[PDB]
Amino acid sequence: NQGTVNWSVEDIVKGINSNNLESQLQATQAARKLLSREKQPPIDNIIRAGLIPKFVSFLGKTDCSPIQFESAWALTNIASGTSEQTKAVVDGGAIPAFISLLASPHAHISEQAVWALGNIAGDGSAFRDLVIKHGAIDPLLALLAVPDLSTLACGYLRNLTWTLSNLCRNKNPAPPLDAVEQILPTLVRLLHHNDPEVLADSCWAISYLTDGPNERIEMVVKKGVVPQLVKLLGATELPIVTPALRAIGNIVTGTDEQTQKVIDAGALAVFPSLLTNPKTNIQKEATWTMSNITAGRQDQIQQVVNHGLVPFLVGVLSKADFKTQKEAAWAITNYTSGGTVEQIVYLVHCGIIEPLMNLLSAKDTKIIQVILDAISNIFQAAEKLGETEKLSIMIEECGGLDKIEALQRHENESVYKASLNLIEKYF
Amino acid sequence: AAPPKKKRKVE
Amino acid sequence: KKKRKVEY
Repeated sequence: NQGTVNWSVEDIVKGINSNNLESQLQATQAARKLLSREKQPPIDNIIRAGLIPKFVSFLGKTDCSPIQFESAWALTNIASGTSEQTKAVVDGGAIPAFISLLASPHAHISEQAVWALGNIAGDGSAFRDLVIKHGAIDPLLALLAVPDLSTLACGYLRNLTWTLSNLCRNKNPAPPLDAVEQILPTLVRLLHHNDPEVLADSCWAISYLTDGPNERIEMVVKKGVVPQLVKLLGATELPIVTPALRAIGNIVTGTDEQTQKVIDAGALAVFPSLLTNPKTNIQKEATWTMSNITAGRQDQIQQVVNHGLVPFLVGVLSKADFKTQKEAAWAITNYTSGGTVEQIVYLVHCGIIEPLMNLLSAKDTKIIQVILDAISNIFQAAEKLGETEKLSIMIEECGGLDKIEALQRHENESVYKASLNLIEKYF
Repeated sequence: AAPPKKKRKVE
Repeated sequence: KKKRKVEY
């Protein structure tokens, strides 16, 4: 269709304003081609010319499916812009029109509507909730209502999955509770599909849903997806592991019962790998996830011990991206505040002291508080054993004292005060 | 990083 | 507070 290549906006207005349906189609296609060029589509020039209302209008032309598709694609690309550009589409009444197109007999047109609705809901809470109020969920879910997902076109299924994930996205406020319940069963089904992109996006959706109040985590865990998530956690593809780890990590921020679900699922066996993972970010979120587990019950802190994960924490505390090291500090402080004397002793035997002292030289008052704090916990445990002195030496040996004393003259009241106490109570 | 919030249909 | 949600 070489005729509709690189038209001027004024020519496009000319064709759309003509009273010829075919002319309108050619002009709409040309607009779509401008909006689809590899670099900088003239989204604002198109909006300024007042073309949105026309395009939205062509969405309803059941008798001319070709113009439905062209305007649907044009509107989609406009909607992929800034909030203001996305708003211009919503303002034109595109939401209900796109929902009606979801039932189109033409797969490519229905898919376009799915894409567009995905861009609209992806702008944030307000438009997401507006899409939901217009009743987009039923039609969307109905498109996946087939015996076997594998008979659906791959590109088509990735699109639906992605759009559903956006309906599950954002937090202030979180998606409507009944909307999440409606979507979850399908999300669970997509989580078992064989396509890597479907899996990744499904995990992201589950990660958005588990990112909030423990009641939200509950409705997700209630579906029994933790085992599948743990499995996806051991996936070869980084794009699947990242979202899986996020979901698992969010779940352990909940109650001890919910945390126990991932432990029972066998998640801890994967961490030796995650804690030494080549990507700093997988390594950081893994340590963060570990920190919320050591913040659990002692029987849970023991499972962390039994899987031999303390040594991995010592390693991350010893050498890692600083952010990860900071998450390691927390994991340790949590372990020491809730652990038994035996578990805290074990932590020391694994060699946690030296790497913990070296991190006292970090320019970050918060981590410094967290560390010093952990030290206090450990001494406290050594006191109940009359071995407070053996601990002091050890801290001296590696140069911990020569740093706790220096912090004693820090400018943060939390720090120096915490320092003083230690020195004047243990050194 | 997480999936794009929006996507432009290229070409 | 020991459990710190996406407060990482």
